[PDB]
Amino acid sequence: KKCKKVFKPEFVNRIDKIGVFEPLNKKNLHKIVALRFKKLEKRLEEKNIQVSVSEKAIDY
Amino acid sequence: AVKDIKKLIEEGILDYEDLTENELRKLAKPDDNFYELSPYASDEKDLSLNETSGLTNEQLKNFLGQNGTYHMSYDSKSIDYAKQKKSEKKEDQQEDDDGFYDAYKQIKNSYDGIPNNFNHEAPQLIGNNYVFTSIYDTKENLIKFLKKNSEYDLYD
Amino acid sequence: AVKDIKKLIEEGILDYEDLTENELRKLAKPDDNFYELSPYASDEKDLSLNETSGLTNEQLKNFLGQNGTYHMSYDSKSIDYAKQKKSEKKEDQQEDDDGFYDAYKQIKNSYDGIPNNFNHEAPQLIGNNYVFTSIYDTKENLIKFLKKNSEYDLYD
Repeated sequence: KKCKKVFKPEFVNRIDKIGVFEPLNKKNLHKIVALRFKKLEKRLEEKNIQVSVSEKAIDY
Repeated sequence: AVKDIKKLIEEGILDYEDLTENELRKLAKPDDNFYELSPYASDEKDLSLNETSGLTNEQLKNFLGQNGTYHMSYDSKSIDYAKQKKSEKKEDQQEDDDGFYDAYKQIKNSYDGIPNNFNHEAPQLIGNNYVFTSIYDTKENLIKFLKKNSEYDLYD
Repeated sequence: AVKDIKKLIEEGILDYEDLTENELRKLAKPDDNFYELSPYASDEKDLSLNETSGLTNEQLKNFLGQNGTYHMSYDSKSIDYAKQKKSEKKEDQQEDDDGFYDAYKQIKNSYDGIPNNFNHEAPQLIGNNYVFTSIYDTKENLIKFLKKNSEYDLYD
């Protein structure tokens, strides 16, 4: 309906598929925040501080 | 024969005619989505409430009470104000559907005891018993059964 | 057994059942944050005061007092004027939470004797004794104890 309102809805005929994102759940936030700590060790292997994240550090 | 069993089999196998009084009343009982806690109702244009309404003036009600040779029978101050606003907003693009779709959804819910934004189960007295109907679970086959069979019959 | 001692141990060790009358009344006494001087209260939308309110007209109260065949029971002059302002401000982005999120907090504070922006301790009569509750220190375990045990019992 908002695609009918702002866009003059021909975009619905143009676009193959419209996706709608759910907001992040806390089950999502377990693994998703953990991915930054995998890339954290790529920039900081020169520094060679390997930060370990327990599950207690997740919910804080 | 229990409540979720009837929703699959009675469309295929079981007729409503062979069901006991303790089985008919529990299918009209509310489901387990009832007593489940649900906040955040979704607001829509309430066709129930009239924003163009006004108060009984009591000098119109006196003058219209004395019947004879009057030419307009309402106030028309708040309902023209309402029409002037729709001429000035320039809102057309979905309001061309809002007056023309959305009442059917809320008008049919008025025949089921369900108000405007009510996504849950609402009762409906059929004979001497209440039937809780939904937006989704209309329970139309129970309504056709309880009106036709229990017109001169009583099954609680 | 003193006041700060009870907040740590009675969650772990001590039950409320073994406490004297001079110990129960002092835990219901206000804390040392009370009698501490605090200016600058934080203003919020007061759900207590109704900006759309009006005065008793006394010709409506007379006409609605004579019961029968009237169709609207209030004035609606002001309340349409208020709804028009919300249509014209175009303030949506957090007001979609302000009517919906901020409000549950002030409604729960009404069950504790606490008004809208009151970040301090407010009393609540339970039986024959007052219990000063807070936004933060709800003191819910004292309330469950004084209602259940001291229903037919008296402990000052």
